[PDB]
Amino acid sequence: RIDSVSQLQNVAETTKVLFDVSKETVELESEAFELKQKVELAHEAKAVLDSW
Amino acid sequence: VSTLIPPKVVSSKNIGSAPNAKRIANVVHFYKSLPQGPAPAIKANTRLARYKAKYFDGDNASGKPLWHFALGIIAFGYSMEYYFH
Repeated sequence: RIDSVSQLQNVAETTKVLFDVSKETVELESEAFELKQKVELAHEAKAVLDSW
Repeated sequence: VSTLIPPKVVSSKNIGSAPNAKRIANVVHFYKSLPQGPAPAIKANTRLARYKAKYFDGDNASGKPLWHFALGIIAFGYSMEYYFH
C-alpha cells in the first residue's frame, strides 16, 4: 500500500506544473496566428509583384 | 486544447486497490494490539490454579496430572471398599 501511495504523492505536485505549462504553450499558438497573417500578406504582395 | 483533469482526481484510488481494504483492517488491528498479551492463564493461586501451573502449562504435555488424577480416583473407591466391606 505504501508503494501505491508514494507514486501518488509525487504526482500530485508535479502534475500541477504540466497543467500550467500546457495552457502556456497553447497561448503562444494564439500569438502565432497574428504572425501567420503577416507572413501571408508578404507572400501575396511578393507574388502579385512578381507577376508585374 | 487544455490538458484534462484526470491525474489530479484521486479518491477512487482510495478504494481502488485491494490493500485499502487490508489497510482499514490493520490500522484498527495493529494500533489496538498490546505489546504482549493480557495474560495467558497458568496460575492465579486459587490453589488449583497452582495445579494448572505445575501440570497444565502451555508446554506441559507431561503425563503427571493424569497419573495424579488417576491415583485420586484409586484413593476414592478403595476407601469406599472399606465403606462397604
